[PDB]
Amino acid sequence: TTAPKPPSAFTVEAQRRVEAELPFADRADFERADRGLIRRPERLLIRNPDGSVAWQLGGYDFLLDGKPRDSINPSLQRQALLNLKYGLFEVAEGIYQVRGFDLANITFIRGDSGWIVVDTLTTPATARAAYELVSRELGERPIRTVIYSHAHADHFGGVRGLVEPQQVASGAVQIIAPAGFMEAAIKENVLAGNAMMRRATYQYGTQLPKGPQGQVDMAIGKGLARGPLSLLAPTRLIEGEGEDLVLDGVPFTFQNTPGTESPAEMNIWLPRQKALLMAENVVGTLHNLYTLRGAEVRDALGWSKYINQALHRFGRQAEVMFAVHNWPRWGNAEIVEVLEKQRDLYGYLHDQTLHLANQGVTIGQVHNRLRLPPSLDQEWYDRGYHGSVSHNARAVLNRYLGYYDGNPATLDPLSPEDSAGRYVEYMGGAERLLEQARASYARGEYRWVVEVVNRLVFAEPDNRAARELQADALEQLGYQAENAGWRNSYLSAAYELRHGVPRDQGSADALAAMDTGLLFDYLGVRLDAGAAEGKALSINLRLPDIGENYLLELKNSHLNNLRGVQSEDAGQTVSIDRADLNRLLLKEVSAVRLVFEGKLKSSGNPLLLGQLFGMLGDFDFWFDIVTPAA
Amino acid sequence: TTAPKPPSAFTVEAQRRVEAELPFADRADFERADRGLIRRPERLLIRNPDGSVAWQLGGYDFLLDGKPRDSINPSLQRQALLNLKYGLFEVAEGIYQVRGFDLANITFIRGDSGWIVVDTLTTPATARAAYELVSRELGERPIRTVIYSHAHADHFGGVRGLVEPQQVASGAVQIIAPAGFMEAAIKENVLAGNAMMRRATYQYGTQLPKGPQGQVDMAIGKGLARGPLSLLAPTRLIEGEGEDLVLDGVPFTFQNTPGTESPAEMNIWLPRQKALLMAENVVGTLHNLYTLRGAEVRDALGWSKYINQALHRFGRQAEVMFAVHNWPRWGNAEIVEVLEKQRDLYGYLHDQTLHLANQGVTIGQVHNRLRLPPSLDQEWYDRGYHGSVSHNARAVLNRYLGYYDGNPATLDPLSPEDSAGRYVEYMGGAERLLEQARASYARGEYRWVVEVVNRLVFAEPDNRAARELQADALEQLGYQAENAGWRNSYLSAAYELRHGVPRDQGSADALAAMDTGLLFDYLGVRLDAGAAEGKALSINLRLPDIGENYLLELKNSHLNNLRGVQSEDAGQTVSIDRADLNRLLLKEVSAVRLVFEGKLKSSGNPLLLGQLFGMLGDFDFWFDIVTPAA
Ligand SMILES: [Zn+2]
Repeated sequence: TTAPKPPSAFTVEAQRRVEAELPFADRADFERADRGLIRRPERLLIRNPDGSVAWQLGGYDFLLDGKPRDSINPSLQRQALLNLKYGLFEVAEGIYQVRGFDLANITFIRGDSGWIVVDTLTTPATARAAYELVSRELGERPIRTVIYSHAHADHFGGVRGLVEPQQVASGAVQIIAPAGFMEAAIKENVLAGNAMMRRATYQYGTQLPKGPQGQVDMAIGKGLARGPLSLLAPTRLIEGEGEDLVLDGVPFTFQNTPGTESPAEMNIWLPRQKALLMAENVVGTLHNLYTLRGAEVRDALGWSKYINQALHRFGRQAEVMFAVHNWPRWGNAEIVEVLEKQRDLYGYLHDQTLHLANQGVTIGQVHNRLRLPPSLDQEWYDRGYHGSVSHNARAVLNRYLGYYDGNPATLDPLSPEDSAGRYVEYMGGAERLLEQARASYARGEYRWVVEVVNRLVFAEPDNRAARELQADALEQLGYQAENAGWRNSYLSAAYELRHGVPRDQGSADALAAMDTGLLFDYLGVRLDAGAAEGKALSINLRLPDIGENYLLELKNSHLNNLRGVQSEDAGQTVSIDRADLNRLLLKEVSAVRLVFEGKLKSSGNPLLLGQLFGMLGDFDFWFDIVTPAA
Repeated sequence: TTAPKPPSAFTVEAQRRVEAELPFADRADFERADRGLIRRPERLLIRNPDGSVAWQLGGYDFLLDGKPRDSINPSLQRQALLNLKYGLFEVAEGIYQVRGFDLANITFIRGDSGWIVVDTLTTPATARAAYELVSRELGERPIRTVIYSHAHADHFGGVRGLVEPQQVASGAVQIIAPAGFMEAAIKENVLAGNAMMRRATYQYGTQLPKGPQGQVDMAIGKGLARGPLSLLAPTRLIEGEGEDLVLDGVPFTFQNTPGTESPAEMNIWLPRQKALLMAENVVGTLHNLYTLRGAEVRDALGWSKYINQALHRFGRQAEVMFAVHNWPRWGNAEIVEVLEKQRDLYGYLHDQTLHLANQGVTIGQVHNRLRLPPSLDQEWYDRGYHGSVSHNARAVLNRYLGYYDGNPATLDPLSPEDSAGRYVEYMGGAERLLEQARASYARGEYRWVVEVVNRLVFAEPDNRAARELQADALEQLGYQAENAGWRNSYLSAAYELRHGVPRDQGSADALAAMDTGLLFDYLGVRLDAGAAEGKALSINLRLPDIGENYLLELKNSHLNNLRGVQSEDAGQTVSIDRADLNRLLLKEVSAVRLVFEGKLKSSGNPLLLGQLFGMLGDFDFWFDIVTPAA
């Protein structure tokens, strides 16, 4: 059947073990999550300018229940309720935080005559709503200082919700960020963008229903708010290892931690109330060293060090700690213990992975073998909600040693769809394979069943019996999975196997921020080698509104973009502004018109730039994952 | 049987396709390789001070034939037999190179009154041997400038063979290197060293005999010379993007290319002779973006543009090009097209991998589908000798998106040894799996056979029939394998599962160079969680011969070093020098003498440091790869 099955007896008993060993007599996190609530809006609906849904939490009503459901992991079910502790919160003399608007939090710190703000959610609407609440609840104050904690969309993404560019241009509003902020913001999210996003749909569960048979939590969040993406340039940068500043008469102490959530990130220390804002490093869960989305593997060793530096600099004198995702801690003894265990967590994760790896434990091997120590294992903020011990362990191994396990058997393997054919024949034809796979499904051997049947799934891309067996084999792992990404992934996969892929379905300031070089590297990725092959050309560009001068070269099916140098024996010369070249590529205007406006001047052959853009292709967003290409 | 089998009818057929499509007509590389020979010693051996072999070439006599052997790839033979053109070579007025004394080359540049040297090779023996040859061939001149091209052992490894610390300390000898050299030099082959080196045994073929049914070449050189490792610190660093300098009345122009072969690396331009030294960027082959030994993936994008910048600054005026591994090129028209294609090669790899990846292609597919264009595919320096299109392509995908293919079937798989049993049972189990694999082996489905039989190999670790068959299947791929690492690996694997794993079997300068932080991280890696756990301590180090102050902490089975800080309610304080803490760790001396000698000061409980070092474990070098743990 094409509909979610109930949990198996093995699945329920697995949920019993999670509740058995792992200690949840201690619900103190709830006690800390509520506490200091100012006022909780009873209905939450946030709306976009175009009219669509940005954010809504009535889809999660079913968790208010306070009753265990064995289609969800009871540890994840905790973290789900604790992220339903939404509303506006006291921390501080002068320190308040809005929460449950959006995946991230937003911090409001009262300057003697205005607001100082950390981070802007994910999209303008969520930021608007938060600012209107803060304004309505504790008096209307103008925002004067905006702090990007680090380069990630959920934190900078709703900046024009709060402020207009003219307010920054007048010098009446500050924007502060850790050095290298712009660099980090983009460069990731770009050249492998289509793949990451399409992969992400599994991780987040954009497909998913919002029920006990579906999405429940995003672990640092309920989920990601969904609208446009804003970004404004940092006026000030926190260079070096950190800086102590005064802004609207409030003392701040920034501490750079490059390499942790992000390549540019910093922790904030507020002295006259002894509050420590630990950024995305220290949060209510084990974080991703390697997001399943697709990313460069993050440095867990430097992550641990920078927590340890943060402990000795601040932890002693800090009596309240809080973060950009999730919810604060009070009493310095609790804070110190947390920071110690968080430091040692990522450290243990790094050191013991490499310890095992050095005894020849493979990238296949390790996740099954590496198990946490009781002291770390047995606190909540160390549970694999966002990150996971498993996939973080093989991320670390992958970072140091790459993908290749060591065995040459796995060195030049066939594509799984080409080897799928054989794997089926060998077994016993298609249907013998089925009933022993289905026998091992009755055993409770689920994470075997997924690996094996997946081979038949690729051999037989339309075999209903294979697809919907694999589906409820996967979806059962999704039920008992503690990790949110894992759950959402297993369920999004099953949903797609059963009901097919969606047949039926960027942001300006990101592209404006995007460096000319990087943009043209993305154009070179987009290039079609079929058109390419054999041809060769040389285009000069002049971009006067940024003042940068590029040289484009095409030989051997590859495009090459070179700043600020250009040969005069080239094929064509082009003169065009940056902001309108964006407009051209964003597909808001045509080129011919740009010519008649008097801002596209060309000498030499006029046709090369035309052909080149003809050689550029595009990528189908909805490509298959759990099946071969249809 | 347990001996190498001759090639199959499919292997020979494959070797004759290699003859067919590749342009073997043009053997120009041979007359370039021989070009400028001063004298070729008839009989080379190089010895160590201890008395062992450092380097020979009498093992490769079989390739001086010129007659095709289908147990080897004909393109690999070609590259092998080109790398046998050893001896001392002229390049231009005042530019000389020694090749075939080690994996690398060593360059000698005529100053008006002394030598200027680039690279010092694997070990002191080989370097000294080269300097003696240069002396008695063209006159004994003193070396007074040493240039490390980049941070890699095959280039800096034999520095002590040329110069003493005497001569550097006086200021009579210069050591020049690109900025970030040393740090680059170490951190990489450290924390995952044991793993990296044991894996390397396959890649290099340290076990392998040296025949047509064994090791043939190392692609960028015959193999690696094998003695001690020497390292002397850089006196001056090339900072920024580059620097133009004069040494002994000779003009140089250094161009930094950080992120290629190495995190710290530079191309050298000699304007008088008009020659271009391109370091490890442009060589006689496609270079690794990911060494199979195990490393973080190299940035191919930056590689391509730093080649393009070199082309435009030098290539126009360049008249002879040469490199640190292999052999030069003459005539600027050739140079330019080489640099064009080399640039466009790495750029095509990077771009079209991501093109395919953004179009939905997984890590398990890309290598099969990505195929080079004719212009690049057909030239010798673009052939996958050292690197390979296949494993480089997956490395790029792995860099941007990590190991996870996308399918949750592959998310939480079993360790192959745990799933091995079931793969056997339910193909029908051990012997009926065997004959159908044999049936596949009779077709020439070799790279299938290796994957499937390997499951049985892990299920049944001592099953001769499985391991011998797998060996024959593996080695026959190694016969056809154009890539040298691939050949050496496939063969090394086959040898190991045939004859078992060898039952019967560090550097000072490196360890003195190794940062105190990094060292203590490696200690933290070496920690045994078993002993550790539950325990907690706080050691407090003073290191006066370097003047650095460290705090060691142990909680939650994890060790945390921290410089420039130390708490005065710690557990135990210690004062000890670097140099003798090295001699302690290296096991040159015991701690007790080091006390009585008068260099070990201890305050507070003095037992903690002793206990901590007790908690430290160690790693067996010879672990199993192609079998499970015996
Ligand atoms: Zn976030």
